[PDB]
Amino acid sequence: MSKKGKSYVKFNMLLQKYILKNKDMSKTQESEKFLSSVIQMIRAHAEILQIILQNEDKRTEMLKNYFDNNFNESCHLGYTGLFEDIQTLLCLRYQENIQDYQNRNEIIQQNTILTSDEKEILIVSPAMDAIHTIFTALQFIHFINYNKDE
Amino acid sequence: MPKNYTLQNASNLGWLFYKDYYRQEPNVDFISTQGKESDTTADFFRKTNQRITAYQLNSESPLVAAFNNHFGTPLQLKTIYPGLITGSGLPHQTGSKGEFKLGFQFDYTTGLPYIPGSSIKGTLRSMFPFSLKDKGSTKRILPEYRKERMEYIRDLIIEVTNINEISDTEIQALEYAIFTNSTPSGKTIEFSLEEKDVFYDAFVADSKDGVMLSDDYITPHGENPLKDPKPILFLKIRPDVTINFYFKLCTTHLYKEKVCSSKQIEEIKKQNDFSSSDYKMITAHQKRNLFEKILLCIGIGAKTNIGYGQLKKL
Amino acid sequence: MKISKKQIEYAIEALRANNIITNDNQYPKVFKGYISSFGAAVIQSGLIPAIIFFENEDNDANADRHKIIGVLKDIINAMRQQYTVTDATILVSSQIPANYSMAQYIIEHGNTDQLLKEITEAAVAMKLALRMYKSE
Amino acid sequence: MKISKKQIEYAIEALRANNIITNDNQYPKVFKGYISSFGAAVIQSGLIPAIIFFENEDNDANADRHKIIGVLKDIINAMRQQYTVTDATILVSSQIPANYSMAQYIIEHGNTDQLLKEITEAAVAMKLALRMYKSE
Amino acid sequence: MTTRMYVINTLSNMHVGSGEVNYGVIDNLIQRDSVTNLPNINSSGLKGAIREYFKENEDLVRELFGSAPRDEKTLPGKVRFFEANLLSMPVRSDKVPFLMAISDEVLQELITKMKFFNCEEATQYISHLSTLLDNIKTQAQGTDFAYVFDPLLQGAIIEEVSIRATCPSHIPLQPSLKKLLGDRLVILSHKYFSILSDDNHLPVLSRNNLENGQSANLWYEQVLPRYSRLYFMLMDGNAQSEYLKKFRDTLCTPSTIIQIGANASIGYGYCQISELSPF
Amino acid sequence: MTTRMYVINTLSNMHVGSGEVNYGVIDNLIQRDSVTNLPNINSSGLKGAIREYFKENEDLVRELFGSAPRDEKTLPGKVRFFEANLLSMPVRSDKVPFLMAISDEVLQELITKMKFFNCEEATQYISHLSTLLDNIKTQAQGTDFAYVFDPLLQGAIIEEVSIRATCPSHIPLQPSLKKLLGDRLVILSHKYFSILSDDNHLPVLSRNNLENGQSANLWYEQVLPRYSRLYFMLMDGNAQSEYLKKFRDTLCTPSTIIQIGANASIGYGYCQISELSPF
Repeated sequence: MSKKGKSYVKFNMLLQKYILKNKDMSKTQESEKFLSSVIQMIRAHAEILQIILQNEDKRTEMLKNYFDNNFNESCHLGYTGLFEDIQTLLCLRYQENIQDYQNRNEIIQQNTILTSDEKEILIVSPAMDAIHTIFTALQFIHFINYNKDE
Repeated sequence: MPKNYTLQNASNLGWLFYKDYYRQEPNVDFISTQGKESDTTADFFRKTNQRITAYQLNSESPLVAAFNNHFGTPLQLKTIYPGLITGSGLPHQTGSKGEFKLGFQFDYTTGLPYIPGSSIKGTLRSMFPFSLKDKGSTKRILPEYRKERMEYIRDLIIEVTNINEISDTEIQALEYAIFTNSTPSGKTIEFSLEEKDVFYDAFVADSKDGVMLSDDYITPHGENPLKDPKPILFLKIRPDVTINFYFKLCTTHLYKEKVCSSKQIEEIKKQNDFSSSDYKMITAHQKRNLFEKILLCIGIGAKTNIGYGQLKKL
Repeated sequence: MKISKKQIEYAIEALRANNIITNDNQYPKVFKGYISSFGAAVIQSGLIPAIIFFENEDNDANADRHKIIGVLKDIINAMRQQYTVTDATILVSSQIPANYSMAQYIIEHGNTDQLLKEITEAAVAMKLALRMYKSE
Repeated sequence: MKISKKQIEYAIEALRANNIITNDNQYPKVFKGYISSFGAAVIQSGLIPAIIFFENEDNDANADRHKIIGVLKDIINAMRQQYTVTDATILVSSQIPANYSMAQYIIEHGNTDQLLKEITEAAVAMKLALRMYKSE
Repeated sequence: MTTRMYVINTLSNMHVGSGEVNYGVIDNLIQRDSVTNLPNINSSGLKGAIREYFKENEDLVRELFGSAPRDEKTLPGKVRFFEANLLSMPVRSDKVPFLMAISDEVLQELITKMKFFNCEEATQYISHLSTLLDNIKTQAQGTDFAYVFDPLLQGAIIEEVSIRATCPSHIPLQPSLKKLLGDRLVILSHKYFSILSDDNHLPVLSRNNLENGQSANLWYEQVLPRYSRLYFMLMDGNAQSEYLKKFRDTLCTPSTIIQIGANASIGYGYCQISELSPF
Repeated sequence: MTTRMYVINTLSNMHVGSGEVNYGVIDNLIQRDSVTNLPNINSSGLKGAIREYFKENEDLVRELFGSAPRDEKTLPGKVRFFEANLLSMPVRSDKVPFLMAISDEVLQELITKMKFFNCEEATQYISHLSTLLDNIKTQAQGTDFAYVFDPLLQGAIIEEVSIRATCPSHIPLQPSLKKLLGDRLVILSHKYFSILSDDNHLPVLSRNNLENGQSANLWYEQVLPRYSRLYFMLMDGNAQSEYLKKFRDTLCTPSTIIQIGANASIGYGYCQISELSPF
C-alpha cells in the first residue's frame, strides 16, 4: 500500500473501526461467520469486481449495488457499514494503482529483453491488487477477531 | 332425459350442448351446403334442444346445498321475463337449421348453467370509476367515464353506508382495495387472509315450477325493409329462476384517503391523533348491499341493453 | 409439444399464400383471436364441430374466418409432403384435395387421432408465425 | 459453462444501450424474472418458439420483453465482431442485421447450435450484468 | 416418521399455472407432473397455500414451516410437504352429470407410493387396492376398458362416444375405497385416461378484457375440473406434538377451505383437505 | 475390505445443487458427472445424508463416518463412500405412463466399474450384462436403437426423442437384471440418452416468492425425475463388524427413507437404498 495517499488513511480507520478492543465471550461468533462469508464472496467474485472497477464513471454505484445484491441483511452485530468503507478503500486503491502501475506495465510488456517469467513477475494488475489488499485487510480483521485459532 | 336435474339421473347440460349437440349420427348432414337446411338436420337439432330445455332444479337440490355449504350464505336473486344470457361469444354456430346459434356458460363438472366469478367481478367493476385502463387508446373517453361513474358510485356508497361524504380519492382507494386489493399505484397493502374480496361463481338454484333453460328468438330485420328477416335462436335462463350469488367480502377501513388493514387501524385508533372524521369503514354487509344494488340496477350477462339478464330481489 | 423450424416456415408460406400476411408484412388484428378461438372450440366441441364452425362463411359479420382453415390445410399438406417412409402413423396416401371440405375429409378418414395431432401442431405453428409479424 | 469478462462488458454496454437501466441506475424488477423465464422457455418449448414469443410487442406482452431480445442481439453481435476467423474451430461468424429480427434470422439460417450456445452465454452474461444494478 | 396421506377435494376450478414456458393452442396451461404428465400441484405451491392459511398463528408457522423470508433468524421447516398428484377427475356423461375417473396406472402409482412411504392406514388400503387392480386386469385381459361398479351406469358415454362403460359384476368396490376414490367411479385403461386428461380434453374457461363494452383481450384458460381429487404425503419430521395436533385438526376440519393456485379473487382453486380414513 | 454396490431408488424429485460453478439459463442446476455429464450425486452429499440419518446413533457415526467437525479428537472415517452415478431415468411414452431408460454406454460403465471394484455379487452380473450388451450390439449393428423387452411395450413412443421402441425377441432380460435396471426398460443409443438427460430436456420447476400476493423473486430449478435409479459403491475398509452389520441392516430396511439434496421440506430428494441382490 502507498502511504502518500488517502488509501492508507482509509486502511487505518477501517482497521480501527472493526478491531475488537475487548475479547468477545460468545461461543458462537455470528459476526465472524458473516466476516468469513464476506471474505469468501470477495475472493470468489474477484473477476466481476475487476469488471466493475475497470468502468470509469459509474463504478462507485455499481460497486454499491453489487454488494447490495450479493449480500442480504449484511449487518448482524459488530460490523456496521463495513461495505461502504470497503468500497471506498477499494476505489482509492484502484485509483492509486492506476497512477502507479499502468504505464509501468505497458512499458514492461513492450521490452523485448525481458523474458515472459520476469515480465509476469514484474507486472502488477491494478484491480487485482486492490481486491487483494481488501482481502488481506479482511483476513487481518478476521484473524484478530476470531477466537478460534488455525 | 327426465326432469329434476340430479346427480343420479341427468345428462351433463354442457356436454349435451357442446359435444353431443354435433354428434355424427347416421343419415344426418350438417357439413354440406344442402344438408344444413335439410329437414333431417332440423329435426336432429330440435330433438337435442328439447332434451336440453326439459330439466328442472329442485330448491332442495343436494348440488346447491353443497354449494351453500362450501361458499357460504347465498345472495338469492330471480330473473325477469327476457331471461339471462351469458357466454354468448362461445362458438356454437354451424349455419344449420334449428340450432342454437349463441354459446352458453355451463359448469364443466356439474353442468348447471352458471355465471363465472370473473363475469360478476367485471360487471361490478364496470360501474366503478377506475375500471378503464389509462393506456392511450382510452385517453379521450377516460375523463367522462370516470366522472359519471364516480357520481353514480358516490350516490350508491352514501345510500348504502353511514358515510356522509366521500371524496374521489377515497372512492379510488375503495375500488382498488375491493377489486385489486392494493393501492392505486399497485403497492400491496398488508392484508390478512380473511381480508380479501372473493367473487365466487353464481349458480342456478331454483326453477320453481318450470324448466331452467328456454329458447328465445332475436329476429334482426334487415337494413332493406323488403327482404325477409333472419331469425336467431339461442338458449336463455328462464324467467323466475333463482340465481345464487356467492361472495366472500371483508370490512374496508379508510383512514386519510388510504386503505389500511385491521391491525393498522387497530394501532391507528389508539394513537392520540385519531380523527374520527378521517376514518371511514364499510362492513361486509354494506359492501354486499352495494353489490346487490349494482346488480339490480344494471344486471348481468349479455344483451343487457335490451333487457336480458335483469335481476329482481327474491 | 415442440414445434420445428420447418413447421413455422410452412405456416409462414401458408399465411402468405392464403393472403393473410400482406406484401408489407402485416396481418389483420382479429386473426390471432380466430386462432385462439379455434383452439378453444377444438377443446370444447371436438375437432369436427370446430372445423364446421370455422368453415362456415355465412357469418358475414366478423372478418373472413374461412382463411384459417385454408392455412391449416396448407400446413397439413406441407407437413405430409415430408413424412418419412415408415407408413405406421403416416396415412399420407396423398395430400388433402384443395376443393375438399376439411370436415368431410375428417369424416371419411376415421384417423381422428393423427388428424387431431397435426391440426393442433399446425394451429400452434400458425399462432407462432402470426406472433412473428405485426398487428394493426 | 464459463463466461468471459468480455461478454459481461458487452452485456453492460448492451443493457445501457438498449434502454433498460434508467439514468438513475435502476432497472425495473420484472427484467430478472424475464431473463429467467426466457431461459426456462428455451428449455421447455425450444429456441425458436421462445424467441418468437419474447420478441413480439404488438399486444400487451409487458411492452418491455422485446428489450431482452434486443440485448441478446447486441451481445451476440459483439461476440461475433471478435473470434471471427479462428479457422481451427467450428463456428460461423457474421453480423446479424439490425433490420432482421432474431426470430427471422434463426428461421432463415440459424443452424440452431452455434445460436443455442450464443443465446445461453448471452443470457448468463445478462444475469451477471444485471447483478450490478438495483431494482426499482 | 409418521407419514400420512391427505386428499385434496377441489370445491371449485383449479388453475396452477406453469407460466408462459409452454405454448399450446390455449394461452394458459396448468402444471403437469414431469413423469406421468398428469395434472399436479407442486409441493412448493401446496406449502405456500397452507402457510398462507396458517400465517395468523406465528408459533405454529415458525415451528412447522420455518422462518418467513426476510427474517433475521433463518429457521428450517420441520414438516415435509410432498407433491399433490391427481387421484380422480370428473368426466362428463349422459347417464349422470359427471363420473369420477381413475386409471389403472394411477392406481398402481398410488399402491407403489403407499408401499414406499408407509402411510398411516396403508395396510388394508394396499391389500384391497391390489385386489381390485388384479381383478380389473383379469377382466380386461390386455384391452381398453371402462369399468363401472354401479349396474345403472351401463352403456354410459365417458366424455366421448368411443369410450363406453361396461360393468363386471363380480369385481367388488369396498365402501372405504369408494369414499377415498369418489362416487360413480369409472376405472379406465391408460389410453382412455390419457385421452381424457390431455391438453385437448381438459376444460377451458374463457376470459375477456373489456374497455367500455368493447373487447380488448380474449384468452382462454386451462383449468382442472371442480370436485377433482388429489393426494399428497405429509411427514411429521420430529416436530412438536401440540403444534402438529393443531395443524392436523385445523387442516381436517370440514369448515377449513384452502386456496391453491391462481385467480383467487374470482373463485379459482378452493379445496378441502381430508385425512386418509381407516379402512 | 468388502465392496458392495447399492442402488438409490428416488421416491420424489432430486435437486443436488452444482452451486454456481456451472452457469446456465436455469438459475439452479443439478450435479452432473465430470466425465460423462450424466446426473450424479457427489459422495460428500451421500455421506452427509446418511450421517444425518444416523445422527441418533453416536457410536455408529463415530466408528463408521468419523468425528464431528467441532470435536477436538480427530477420528478418520472407516467406511468409504463413492459417487452415485445415474443408472436409469424415466422417459415419457404413450403406451405406458413412463419407461425406464438406460443406454449402452451406461451399461458398459456399470460393467467396467464392477470389474474394477469387485462388488460382492459382481461376477454373475458382469457375465449377464456382457451377454446383454453383445446381443444388443449384434442386433443394432451400428445404428441408433431403442429396444424394449416386453412384447406389450412394442411401438412405444419416446416423446422427447420421437422414436418408436422395437422389441428384439431373441434378447432375453433376466429377472434379476429387471430388478436392477427397473421395470419397463428401454435401452437406447448414447445420443438418444444424452438428449433425454440433456439440460434442454430435464424437468424444470418454477418457484415464486409472493410478497402479499405479488411476485418478489422468481427462479427455476432443475430436478432429477422421480423414480430415477442411481448406483454407488461402498467400501467397508477396516471397520468393526457389528457396526457394519447394523448399518447395512438399517440402510437396506424398506422403512428407511433418506433425504439427499436440497429443498428437503418440500419433499425433494427422498430415496430408498437397496443392495445388489444375488443373481
